[PDB]
Amino acid sequence: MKLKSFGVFGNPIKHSKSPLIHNACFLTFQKELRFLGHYHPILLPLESHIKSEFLHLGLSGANVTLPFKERAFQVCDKIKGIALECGAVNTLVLENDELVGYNTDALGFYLSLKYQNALILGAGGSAKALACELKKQGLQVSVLNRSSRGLDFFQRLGCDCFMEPPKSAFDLIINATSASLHNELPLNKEVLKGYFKEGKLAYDLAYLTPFLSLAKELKTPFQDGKDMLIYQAALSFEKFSASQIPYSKAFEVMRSVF
Repeated sequence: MKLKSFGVFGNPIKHSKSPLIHNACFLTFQKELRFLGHYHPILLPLESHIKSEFLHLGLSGANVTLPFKERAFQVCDKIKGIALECGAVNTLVLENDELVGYNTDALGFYLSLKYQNALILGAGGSAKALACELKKQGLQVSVLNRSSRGLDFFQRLGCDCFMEPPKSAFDLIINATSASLHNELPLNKEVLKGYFKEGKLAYDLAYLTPFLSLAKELKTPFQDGKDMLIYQAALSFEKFSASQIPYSKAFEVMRSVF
């Protein structure tokens, strides 16, 4: 076969299930694609440059995870699709010798949902894409962080932005911080209890975190990041396939292997 290389840039990255599910698709769809893709995790030093590394490795495409999604948006040659409004890129493809950035987190999150308003905790690339998608669907969106980081982005979307937890009921409480990665809660336990009591769904992007365990304890409906991982990956695979394998087909393979 002709070979094409792919990977996922993150720091940390060893916990990522992206290689498992992407390689399963590359194997399954090799006849249709007429190439064999192979996908590897790439622990990127914080000081490195996504574009330079993508070119250096000779990748045909890649995903980008924490803490690099906003940087990836900055260093792409071209941004396409909903990524234009996300200020973050999680999917890279070499198209006509240009590094092109997409964002599949926004739609992957949407598709993962079985709500009138939402509280998003966090200010990184995942939070930005989720806020963009939820504002687009007509929910009221509040965002809660510890500093004024990312504030301009969310305010331009029309989000209500907070550093002190708002005394308001939210249908969706979404943990898009890095707290779960580190085995800690993203907020004071009693504050979260307040939200969970009045919430319809506690959603954590990690794929049992302290956030989800607390929701469980309180009998609040909860959802981890598994379905989102599969949909965003499937949507990325569509892009890696030059839009020849539809995300629905990739989803099936990925969900089963995961």
